[PDB]
Amino acid sequence: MNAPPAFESFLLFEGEKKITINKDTKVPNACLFTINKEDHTLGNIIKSQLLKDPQVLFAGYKVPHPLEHKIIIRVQTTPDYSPQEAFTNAITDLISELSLLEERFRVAIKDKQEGIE
Amino acid sequence: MIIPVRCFTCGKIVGNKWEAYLGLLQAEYTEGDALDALGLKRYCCRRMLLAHVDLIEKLLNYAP
Amino acid sequence: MIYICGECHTENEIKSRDPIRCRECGYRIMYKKRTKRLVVFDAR
Amino acid sequence: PYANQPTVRITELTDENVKFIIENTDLAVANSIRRVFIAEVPIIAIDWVQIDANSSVLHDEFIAHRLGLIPLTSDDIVDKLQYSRDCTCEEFCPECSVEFTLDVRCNEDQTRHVTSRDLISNSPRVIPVTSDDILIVKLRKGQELRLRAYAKKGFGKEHAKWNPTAGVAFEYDPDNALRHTVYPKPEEWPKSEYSELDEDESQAPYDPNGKPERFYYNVESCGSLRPETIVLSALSGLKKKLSDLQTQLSHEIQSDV
Ligand SMILES: [Zn+2]
Ligand SMILES: [Zn+2]
Ligand SMILES: [Zn+2]
Repeated sequence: MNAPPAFESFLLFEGEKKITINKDTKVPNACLFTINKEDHTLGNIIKSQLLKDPQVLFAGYKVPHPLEHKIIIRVQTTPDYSPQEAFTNAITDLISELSLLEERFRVAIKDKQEGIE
Repeated sequence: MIIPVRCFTCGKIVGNKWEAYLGLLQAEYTEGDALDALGLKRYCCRRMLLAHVDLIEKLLNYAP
Repeated sequence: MIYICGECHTENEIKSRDPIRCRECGYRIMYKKRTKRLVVFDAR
Repeated sequence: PYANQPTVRITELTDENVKFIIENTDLAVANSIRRVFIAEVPIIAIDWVQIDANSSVLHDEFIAHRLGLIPLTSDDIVDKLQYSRDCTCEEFCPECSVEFTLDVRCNEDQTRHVTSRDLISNSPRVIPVTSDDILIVKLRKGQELRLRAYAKKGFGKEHAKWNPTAGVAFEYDPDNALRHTVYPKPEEWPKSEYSELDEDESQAPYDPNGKPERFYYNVESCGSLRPETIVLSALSGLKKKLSDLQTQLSHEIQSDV
């Protein structure tokens, strides 16, 4: 049928794998990650972090078709660094940022158990 | 035919407010006041009650 | 099977190859009774 | 080349909305958590209806639809429920479901309202939000309705009945200090609620080496989760997505040899 079930947008099939690496052959030290069953929520959170690294030359992402569920990320780094390094160093910096913000939040809501005023 | 349970745009719950709207209007509150007292504010949630036609009260006239 | 009159809503079993009329009402429009095998829906 | 130290500051707190402020962070992170309050916060809702006798005015698929959009109290027992596609049981079991039951019959001549006070459950933790009443259908003398429903767990990418929030406000830079938006006549525009300008000014002076900070939020709630556990369950849900993707990645560049 033309209509597609709603769970196909986030639920992985049996043969698929969530992430796939390929090396770009046009320029040195370039790579191209292909995350599966994903969208702008995760795509954009990564790119903004890579640009904050002073050892990354390129970083971007695109959803090749809005009616399929797949994104693509391209990274290029200096010759003394690895794209797979810069990628995993970005993630561990997001996690270190969210878990910190959760502590500061849970403190702020119990900062007014009865009320400050 | 019957008041929807959720505003189409926000998602705020609008279903339980239908009877009250009739009552406030019955009390002679002007419509502008009635909507505010019910607490709807955004003009997407006020369109829900302001432009609703209640057809269910006319299909209860036919004997089952 | 079992049929429902169109005016008095009194169920009456009509046998195969038999005239179509109610009883206690004398009417000639019959509605078949709803099935008893169950079908399930989605709230989606 | 490292993360930031964001700081939160709550302004209001009611049983239906929270107002807070997140300083010292990046725009992409302050938006990626605006889409998680909506889509990826789990919640309980009805997803399986079976009708035994419906002689009302609305057809069967009308009532099966007005039931799913009723919000159920999902406060604490959402973390104990499996996804019905993951659980090792059959189609349904009390480990991944909650069973409801409705049965109404109208006998008096005066019309009858079938509210949500009739949804009778078996688990006293998940009940519709009654502690007015949502209307489901009206009945006439001689009509009846009776059915059975199960309530699964999901989030807002499946269906818009699983998202826990009404409108989610969000905004930053209340005065065009960055000129992200360009007014043709900056005098006809009302001043924002969060602005700090004078009564006779329109925009702050332009500063080129700026950056968006101090985002303002306002999260309402429909009635399932408290407005402060919608936020705590979002940050704890987004963290667990990245943390799972890092597993698949290190599993790939390890199997590279
Ligand atoms: Zn609305
Ligand atoms: Zn008859
Ligand atoms: Zn089960």
